[PDB]
Amino acid sequence: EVQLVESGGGLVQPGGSLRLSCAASGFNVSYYSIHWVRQAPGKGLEWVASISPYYGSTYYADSVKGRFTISADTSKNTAYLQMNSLRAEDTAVYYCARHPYRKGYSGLDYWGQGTLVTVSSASTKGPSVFPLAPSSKSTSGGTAALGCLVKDYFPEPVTVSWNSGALTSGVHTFPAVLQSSGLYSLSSVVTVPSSSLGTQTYICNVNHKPSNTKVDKKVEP
Amino acid sequence: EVQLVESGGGLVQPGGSLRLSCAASGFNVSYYSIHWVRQAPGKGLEWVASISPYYGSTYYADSVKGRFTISADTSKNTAYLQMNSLRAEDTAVYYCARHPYRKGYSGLDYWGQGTLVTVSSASTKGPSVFPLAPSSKSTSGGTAALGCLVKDYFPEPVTVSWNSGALTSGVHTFPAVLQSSGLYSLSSVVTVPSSSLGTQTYICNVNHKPSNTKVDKKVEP
Amino acid sequence: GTLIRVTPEQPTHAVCVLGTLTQLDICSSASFSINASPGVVVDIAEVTLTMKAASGSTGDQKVQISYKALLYLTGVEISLCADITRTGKVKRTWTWGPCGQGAILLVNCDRDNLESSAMDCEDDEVLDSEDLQDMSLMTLSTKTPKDFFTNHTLVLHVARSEMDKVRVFQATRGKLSSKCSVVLGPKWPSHYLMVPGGKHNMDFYVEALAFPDTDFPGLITLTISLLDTSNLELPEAVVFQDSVVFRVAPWIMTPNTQPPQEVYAFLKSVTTLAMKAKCKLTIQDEMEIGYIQAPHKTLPVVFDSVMGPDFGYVTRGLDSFGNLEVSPPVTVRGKEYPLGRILFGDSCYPSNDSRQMHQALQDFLSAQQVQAPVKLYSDWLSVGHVDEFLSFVPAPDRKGFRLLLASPRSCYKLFQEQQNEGHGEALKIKNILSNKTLREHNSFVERCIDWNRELLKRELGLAESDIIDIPQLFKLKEFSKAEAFFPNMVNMLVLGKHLGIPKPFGPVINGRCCLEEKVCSLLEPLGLQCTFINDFFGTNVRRKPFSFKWWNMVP
Amino acid sequence: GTLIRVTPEQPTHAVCVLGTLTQLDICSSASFSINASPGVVVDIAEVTLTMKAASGSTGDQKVQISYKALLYLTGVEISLCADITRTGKVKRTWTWGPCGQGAILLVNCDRDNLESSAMDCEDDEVLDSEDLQDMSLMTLSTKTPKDFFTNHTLVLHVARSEMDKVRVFQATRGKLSSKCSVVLGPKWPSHYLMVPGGKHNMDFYVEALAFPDTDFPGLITLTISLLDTSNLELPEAVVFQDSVVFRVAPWIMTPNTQPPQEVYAFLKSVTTLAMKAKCKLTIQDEMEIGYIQAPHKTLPVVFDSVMGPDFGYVTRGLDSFGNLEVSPPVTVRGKEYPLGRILFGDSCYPSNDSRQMHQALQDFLSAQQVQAPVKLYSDWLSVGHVDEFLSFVPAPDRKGFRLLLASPRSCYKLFQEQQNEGHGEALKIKNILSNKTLREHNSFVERCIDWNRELLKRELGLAESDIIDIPQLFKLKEFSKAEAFFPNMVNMLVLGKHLGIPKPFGPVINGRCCLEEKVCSLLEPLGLQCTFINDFFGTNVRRKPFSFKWWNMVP
Amino acid sequence: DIQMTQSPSSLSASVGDRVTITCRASQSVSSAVAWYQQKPGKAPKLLIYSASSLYSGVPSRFSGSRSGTDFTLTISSLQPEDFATYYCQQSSYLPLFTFGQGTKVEIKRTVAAPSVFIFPPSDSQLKSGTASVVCLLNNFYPREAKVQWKVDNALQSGNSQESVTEQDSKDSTYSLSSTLTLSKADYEKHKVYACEVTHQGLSSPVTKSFNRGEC
Amino acid sequence: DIQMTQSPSSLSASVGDRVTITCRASQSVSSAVAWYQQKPGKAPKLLIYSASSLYSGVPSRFSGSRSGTDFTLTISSLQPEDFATYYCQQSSYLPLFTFGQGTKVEIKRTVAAPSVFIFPPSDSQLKSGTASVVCLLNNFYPREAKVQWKVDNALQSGNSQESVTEQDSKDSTYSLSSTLTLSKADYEKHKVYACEVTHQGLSSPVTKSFNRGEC
Ligand SMILES: [Ca+2]
Ligand SMILES: [Ca+2]
Ligand SMILES: [Ca+2]
Ligand SMILES: [Ca+2]
Ligand SMILES: [Ca+2]
Ligand SMILES: [Ca+2]
Ligand SMILES: [Ca+2]
Ligand SMILES: [Ca+2]
Repeated sequence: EVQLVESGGGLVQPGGSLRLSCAASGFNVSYYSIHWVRQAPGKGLEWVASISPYYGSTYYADSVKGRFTISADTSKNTAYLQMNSLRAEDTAVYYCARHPYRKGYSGLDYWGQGTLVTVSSASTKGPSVFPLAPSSKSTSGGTAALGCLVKDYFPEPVTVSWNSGALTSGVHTFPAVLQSSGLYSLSSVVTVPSSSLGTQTYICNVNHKPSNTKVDKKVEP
Repeated sequence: EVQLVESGGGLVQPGGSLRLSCAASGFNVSYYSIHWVRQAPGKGLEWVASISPYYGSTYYADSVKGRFTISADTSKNTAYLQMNSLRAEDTAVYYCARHPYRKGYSGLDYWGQGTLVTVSSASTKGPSVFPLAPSSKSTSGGTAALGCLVKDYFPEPVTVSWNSGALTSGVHTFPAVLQSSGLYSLSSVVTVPSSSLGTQTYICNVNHKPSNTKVDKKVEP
Repeated sequence: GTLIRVTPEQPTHAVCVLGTLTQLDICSSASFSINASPGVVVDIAEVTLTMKAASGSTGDQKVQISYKALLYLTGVEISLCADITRTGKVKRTWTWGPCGQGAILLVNCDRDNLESSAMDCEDDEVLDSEDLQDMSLMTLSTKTPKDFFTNHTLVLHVARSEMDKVRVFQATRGKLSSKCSVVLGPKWPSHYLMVPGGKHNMDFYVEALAFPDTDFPGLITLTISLLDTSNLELPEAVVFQDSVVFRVAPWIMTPNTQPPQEVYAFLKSVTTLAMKAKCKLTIQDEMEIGYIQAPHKTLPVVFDSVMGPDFGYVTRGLDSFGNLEVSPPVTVRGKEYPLGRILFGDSCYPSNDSRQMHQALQDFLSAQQVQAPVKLYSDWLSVGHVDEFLSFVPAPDRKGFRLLLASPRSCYKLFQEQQNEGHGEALKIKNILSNKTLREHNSFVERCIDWNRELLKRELGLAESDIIDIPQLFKLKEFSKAEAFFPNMVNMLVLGKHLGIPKPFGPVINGRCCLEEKVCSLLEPLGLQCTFINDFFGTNVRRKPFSFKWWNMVP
Repeated sequence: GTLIRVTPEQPTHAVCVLGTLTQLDICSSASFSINASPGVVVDIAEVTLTMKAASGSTGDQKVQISYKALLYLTGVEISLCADITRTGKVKRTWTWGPCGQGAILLVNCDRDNLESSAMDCEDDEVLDSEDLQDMSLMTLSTKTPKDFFTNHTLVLHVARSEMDKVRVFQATRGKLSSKCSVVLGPKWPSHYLMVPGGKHNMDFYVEALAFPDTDFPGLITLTISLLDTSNLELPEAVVFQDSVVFRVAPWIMTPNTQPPQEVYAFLKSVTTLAMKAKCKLTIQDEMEIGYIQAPHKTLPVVFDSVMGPDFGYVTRGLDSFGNLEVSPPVTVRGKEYPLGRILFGDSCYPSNDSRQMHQALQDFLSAQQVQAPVKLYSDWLSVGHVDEFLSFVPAPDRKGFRLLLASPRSCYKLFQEQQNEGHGEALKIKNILSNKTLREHNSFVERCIDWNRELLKRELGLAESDIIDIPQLFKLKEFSKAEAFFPNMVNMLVLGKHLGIPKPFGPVINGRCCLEEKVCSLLEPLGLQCTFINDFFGTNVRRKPFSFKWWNMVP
Repeated sequence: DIQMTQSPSSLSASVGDRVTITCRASQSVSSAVAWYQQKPGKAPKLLIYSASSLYSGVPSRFSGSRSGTDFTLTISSLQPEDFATYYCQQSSYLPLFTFGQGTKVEIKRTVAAPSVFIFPPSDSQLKSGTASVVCLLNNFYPREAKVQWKVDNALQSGNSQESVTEQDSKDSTYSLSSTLTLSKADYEKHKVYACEVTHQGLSSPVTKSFNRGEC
Repeated sequence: DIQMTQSPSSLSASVGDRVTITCRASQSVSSAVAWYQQKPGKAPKLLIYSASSLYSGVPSRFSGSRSGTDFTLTISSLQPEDFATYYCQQSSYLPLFTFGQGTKVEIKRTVAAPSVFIFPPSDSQLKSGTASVVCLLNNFYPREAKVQWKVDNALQSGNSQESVTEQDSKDSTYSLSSTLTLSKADYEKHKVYACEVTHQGLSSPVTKSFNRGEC
């Protein structure tokens, strides 16, 4: 069977460099064209570059011409992509895909799992959690909204649960939004019968593994 | 008027090197072929080498091919001959001559004065003078022969006179002969009335300037 | 051509390309009959198969053999055009003359994008639709079944040995530019093309990257390979090839007999001449301005021993361009030279102190056989330049031109006639005619120019009546080389029928210089207008390209 | 030609060389009459002067002009021969064919003096009279007044750009060697000659120092200048020139259809073949043995991708000489190739991992236009060599030869016929016919060899009846390149009509191998004697040079 | 460099319906197109490798077409597994590809009014020098909503972020989080805070508000 | 490499006579020859620059000729200034010249018997370990002479040197010096020393002798 496995991802500084690799199994890369496709968070697909080791040609998208270099090793059955002068706009998941041009079609059949490349000056930093206590300002009908803010953290992801997973009903955890500061901020909220306030436990558990930070925050009036 | 003046001569060791030069006046050497001709002591003329600065060609005799190199400088109006790996057989006077090939003839019109090149392991050494006293063994008719040997000297020349030049009649000084030792030996003799023996002065004056040696030797029974 | 296997062992299949005649292998496996389906034509001489039109499906037609055996046929159209007849937009090897064939390239040596100082052929991009007018267009025409390319592929390539002489671009949007990518070039000699099924036409733009030279004959060949890809674990086989041959247009020089277009530049006299000649006068060193021509466009090119939108620049390089000139068109012992011959000066035989034009320039000019070179004797001059004794002007009669030589004999005859009429005191004539050293220096020069008179009339097909002897004296310097005695009246500025001649300051009789009256009496009868310029001695003149097309010559 | 001044101002004098027509300048200084003395002939068309014989004194003949003026004439004979008609000892430019003209040189690439390992053209000396048989002789013939050379000199020279391609020796003692000195060579392009007055003949020996290549067209020109030296303080002028043009003989290869001469070398079978073929068998790597030919001598030459008295050596260099072969003489669409064509293998289109013969070898072989090259497809083989599938043998009938190809189709047909007759157990035939992987590997090879069948019959002017299909199977290796399944029966040793064929070890029926019986049934009807050699796979064979002279071809 | 536009940017249907996605090229590409499907957290999967023709292993529900420069994907009998983001790929001669903007296919349901909540900044955040005012829009449909911040009648711009959840797997609604980010000083300057919400499901605009310091 | 022989090696005449010098080449050189004259201590002077033709400034007494490969110089009315060594020069195409052996022209006179003298080694030389025995041949004509050393009837070879003077300007005779070089030990070994002289002018051989130690 055919498999593509990407590696070489991680976090880098603006103006720096990074090399990606993708190991092939089930076929010999010398008989296929290899493509890289970029997808920024919340955006669509952007074609980056292609190489055809059988002919030795390379092509690049206008957005990376003069910075990116693509290459391949037919003895290691592996493709490479060398990045230089990276900017914040280059943050995205990079996919490696096979193009079997010998079959007469232009579509890309086998794709890898993708590797995330992040370009930022932000340091590793634990979240600051702030309770959103329930009150008459969050009450509607027979229920009340409450939650936690998990602000000023880096890098992604943060995993949030309530009562250590005991409370999942009515719980909505939002995707985080990148702030202009370079840190991420998310909210996590739950809607509960108001008859439960002050009796039911509402502790949010925020886990940010990159900084070994665990915050247990009780939310109450 | 046309003149050729040779220089660069002297005494060298076997296996060594020496460069000759010849300065031209009255003509521009770039329009003539320049020849070198060798004459060993007591021998005839041997052609050595030629150069034609207008065409850049050089030619050498079989006896010097691979050792001798000929060249010329058209800005200094001077010809050169570079010798290498010299042997005792290369001892001779070297003449420089002009060949006006533009006039249609092969003969050499203007010649220089010549410069002596000597190849020998012999050191500078003063003569040992030995009288040849007159006796009944050198008497014939009314006269007697007497003389001096001037043996084991180097280099040439030695000038010999009798009674400081007062006695020149009947005096014969011979050219010197090179000995297998590397030194020269000559004889100088005079024939005198035998009636003069023991009364007339017979002192030979041997002058060998290279060693600052002057020998006044009285020849008598 | 291509052999097709036919056998009773099992049914077979083959692809035939329209215009190609193929052979059927029937006698190798079993007196027989051939039953061909509609649209299939088979002749016997030895069995030759051909098809009338491309198929819409795999195995559309078949041929049955009865002695039984069965062969299936698929017809396709695959061809590459590239302007083979030399007219443009036309839609074997390269040949010369009005009855020949073969495509032509221009070297992309101009600068159409004004945002950069680089030459257009130095990069791997087409940055503007104007640069496409300097490139040769070729169309790849195909017609196949909709599913044909699932077992086949097409590869375009250039021979490895010439991959740095040509670059081929993808014509996205056809006649328009859309930041075209590279198909072939110095970074790789071959590439596959994703050709879909059905009837399609793809355009390519081909440019030359270099001029002809010692190691480059001028021909470039582009070939398309059709490969059989039907077995994915088995190496690909070639089943059909087709190709076109291009020649790179050579650099051509313009002589003094071609009508002028513009002058780059005393200026009061040049402006007066530019106005009478109806030329554009504008504001560099001396350079030779020529051109390269192809059926679709003509481009001016500068030769340097500076670039503009359609103003080309080429180098390929101690004697400067005063030593390189061109004759008018000639016929030499029955052979025609529609573009003339290229004249340059050197030594009559090499020596240890002689001069000659550098071999790289002789090889570059000789590598472009449309204008044959001629060797002239110029090493006798202090500067060694042809323009010091030889120049050309137009003429309305038999030949169409005159060859002008410096003549010490014409000046001495003119001075002796003035002396005979009693003008020996004019400035003096008596002091020039009595100077034995000056006469002997000119006697050497007379034999030198007369040697060139023989070389010029032998190589250029001329008569003595085609040559004018203009009075000019010479003296030898401290290094024995010739220099002009008085301002050179042969090395003039020619703008059609108007001549910008350096002014002499010789003897004057009745208000006119004797040298100016003699020159006028030789040139004005031809319709040429003579003006004498004070202190004549960075001027360049561009002439109109030849009306004759260089690819119709047979070198 | 050369212009002579005539004037009433003072008497003049000129030198005329026999065979040259000169012009008289009469109308420039003063309707006139010409009075020529005996032996002087003058025609009017424009006054042309010629002389019947050389003078014994200065000013021997004169011409009087009456309108008065007086011209003195001295006649001389100056000419250089150099074997212009191509027959030897004969006593304009170079041209091709039986109706052309021009001299020929050999490259002095043998080793006639056995006291040194150096090549004869590498030094500046002729050490033996035998080395003179490898050099082209030219005679300088002169006749002048006894005092003529007191005001004149002759200079022999070669163009500076080709001075390292030729060396010219002084022929002291004529046909004999006497340690000859150098007149021209790599150390200087020109030299003066001390020619005496009266009737004389001087001999020169001219040798080539290099073979034709990308930067060397093969032509060398030697010119003699006559200079006027009459004024010793005035620079010398040229008054007459004459020259001869040589071409350097190209390297020519011998195909399998040329009669053999000697074999360098299992040996029991080679000795048996050498005896039946009447050849010399003696005791190196694989090299291609060819020759160079001139009207005066033919020399064998070895081409290396070793020297003897008349056994030449040339280099000019990852595919070895198993990939370089030669066809017999052919006619291609009306064009004749009297010496055949040179065949070498490479890739069908270049890629990032393909193979080809190094460009220096393609340029060297293409630079010698007497045997045109052909490109064949061989990169599909594990070694990439032409000799693996293609070979030639003699034939007595129409064509004079046969083209032999490997054919997997011929072997599978032979095995299926044995299987149909009940021999499937022979070693097995049933295990080969049932192997689907082996059949698919051979299907790829069938298309590869069939592509070469088309290239060979298109470029060599052949019919299908001129080609024999010899049974041979192939398998693909771990790198997907083709290798032989059983010993190669096409890559055989050819000595006239006797064939040294590698022995197969395939299925045997009634005491004979089926592969040997099939090969015999294809080759023995042509008169060819087949012997099968055990363990066939440093052997070289020298063939007789062509009877056709290469300078009579028109490339 | 041929450009393309893909539309509609958002599609909706129930299970069993028929939907189409289209894209327009500015110039013809001679049928050189492909179609892909993507689910959150997965690499794109190839459906169509050339105009019309379906990739091996894809359900028969998918088929493509061309009319001039307009290309279409048709999905018949739409199944729960077909609700994903789709992309149009434009290709040509040589390996250089261009992607469209992409289109999301979501699940059709009855319009639902959002539940609007507001929270003041807590003391723990205010003590650090920052303040966030939170406005929640819980459980509404469709996804598009208009939320504005109006503090003491002064409309804010540039300091309000939004995040929206994926469509709920149980009731097909969306939740939207709207947060107003202020410094401690900019917060103290003002008294009356309000989050005004307009949505298709509200018969009239709904605003929640609070006064700083009054809790 | 064409070789040549010049002869006679010695010529003699009185003032006013006619003499010729010849040289043979092994192969023809198409008249490429020259003639030179040399006096002791001077460079060679050019007389003839090609076969026959005379160099400017040379007296009319000199002229050359050729017959096949044999070249000749003729000197008419021979003057005192013409008595010198002459050389034949062979030349060809290119500047490569070959010279002959050379010939000396001397003055003719009546044959004169040599005066023969012998000297024993002096004590001053013997004390240093060497000994020279001197034999003089004074004032004889012609130049050629036969001188041999015979010590105790044992003829010597290899240890005898000879030197000959130039022709005397006053009486045209020659003097010859013959010296026998011995070590002190080789001298003591022998008793009777003799110098034997044979010459055209001696009616009988003349020998001078001495006995070691008897003075
Ligand atoms: Ca460009
Ligand atoms: Ca351009
Ligand atoms: Ca342009
Ligand atoms: Ca010019
Ligand atoms: Ca040699
Ligand atoms: Ca030889
Ligand atoms: Ca030989
Ligand atoms: Ca071979």
